[PDB]
Amino acid sequence: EQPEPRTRRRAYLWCKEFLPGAWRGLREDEFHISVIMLFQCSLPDTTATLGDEPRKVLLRLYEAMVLESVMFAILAERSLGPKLYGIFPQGRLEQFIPSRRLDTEELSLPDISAEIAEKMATFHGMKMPFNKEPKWLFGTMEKYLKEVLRIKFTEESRIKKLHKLLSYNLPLELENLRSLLESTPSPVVFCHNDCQEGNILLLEGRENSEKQKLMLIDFEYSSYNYRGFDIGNHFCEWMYDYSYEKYPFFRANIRKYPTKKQQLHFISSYLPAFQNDFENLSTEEKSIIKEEMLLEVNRFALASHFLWGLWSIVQAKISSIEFGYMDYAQARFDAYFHQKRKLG
Ligand SMILES: [Cl-]
Repeated sequence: EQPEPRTRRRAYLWCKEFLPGAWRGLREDEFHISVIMLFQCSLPDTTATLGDEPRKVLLRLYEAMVLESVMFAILAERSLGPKLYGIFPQGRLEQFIPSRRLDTEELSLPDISAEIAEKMATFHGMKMPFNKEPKWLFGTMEKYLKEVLRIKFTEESRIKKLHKLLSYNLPLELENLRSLLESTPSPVVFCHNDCQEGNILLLEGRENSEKQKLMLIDFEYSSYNYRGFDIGNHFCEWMYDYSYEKYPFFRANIRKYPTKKQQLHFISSYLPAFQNDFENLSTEEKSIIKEEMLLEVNRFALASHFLWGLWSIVQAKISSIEFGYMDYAQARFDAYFHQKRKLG
């Protein structure tokens, strides 16, 4: 798919002035761009590279803007994210990573899950120049609840759906969750906050490799937060498939939440990646750490339900993307109460 000519010529100008070598001398008629909002920009196959410039790039078109840009640049410097080739008011030129997204069902593959754990442990070792107070989680939940209390739907169906969600007394329930998570030690670390299959790239040519085949992307929500949240949110995503092509445009299956065995496999890979010499501790000390972490992560998974449930109600009101947001909200709240119950 070709972009609008206006943006083709803007994209041409950005690539020509921000990228080195063959790009600097490129004529407009030689420029290739296609829509992946995201575009692949590329040199002609018959133009040789002059040095080490990329033959192709990703063009992403868009206080918080400052923070997102600094974060992306730092993760790029550290080789945790795609390289950053250009930044400008309207967007960014990034490294194009040959890859595909993971599907929901691949998250449980033991090699995949072990790698995700390792990649997340590395992310959580990142020092960033951002507020270290973990106020994102309840701050965001409080902010969405405020909106949800005042939503009025006009459509018959949505009015009824909102009434049911509201009948739980969400303000009181949020405070119950706050109290549970307050009594629950979890280190504050730099979190991805959205580690779903959609944001994990499987790297082309590396599919046959045991350990180095993924990259985490999409740092929109990344902030300092309870480590429990990041892992618990990830576990929750085992239950949700968003590639369903008919309404509501997702499928939920509570039965696909990782078993304690699967959770143990994941954290047995997280822990030594986070703590270099974890493997030298007494079996019962590793056991104790693992037991206490699993209780931590499953309590914080309740916050994943609550937060994304609240987020989905707000989106029902304000979004124009086609997705069964009210139904999704109900699925998340259904899982919140189900898991609250099994936990006790
Ligand atoms: Cl174990």
